[PDB]
Amino acid sequence: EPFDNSTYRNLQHHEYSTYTFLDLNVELSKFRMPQPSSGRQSPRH
Amino acid sequence: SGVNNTKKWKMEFDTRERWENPLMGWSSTADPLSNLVLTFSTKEDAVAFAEKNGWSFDVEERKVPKPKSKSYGANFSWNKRTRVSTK
Repeated sequence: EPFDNSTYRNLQHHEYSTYTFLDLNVELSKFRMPQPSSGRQSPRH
Repeated sequence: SGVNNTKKWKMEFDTRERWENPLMGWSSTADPLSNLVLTFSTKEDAVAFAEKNGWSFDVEERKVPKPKSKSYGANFSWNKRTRVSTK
């Protein structure tokens, strides 16, 4: 209950693996939407 | 990329024999009217000069660049092939 005005809780960022970015980006991939289509699959096609 | 050299009508004559002299292999020639080029504002003046002088003349029309539609927005696109890949 007592709000501690002199503490830090952004500590989970300490124990982050070198892949942590993509480690949860891959999980976040599920909660997405179809990307809009530009027609040709490449700008060179 | 400079342009102000194709804004005049120049007349020049057929090239003739160019042999090498025995001494240093120079470029001795015989026709005096070889390094002779005449300028004219419009081709009508040039052709009038040619006929009145009496030289058999040949005519080539003034080729000019076609104006092409150019836009920087073509360097990028959503679907067009014209999108660039590097700047």
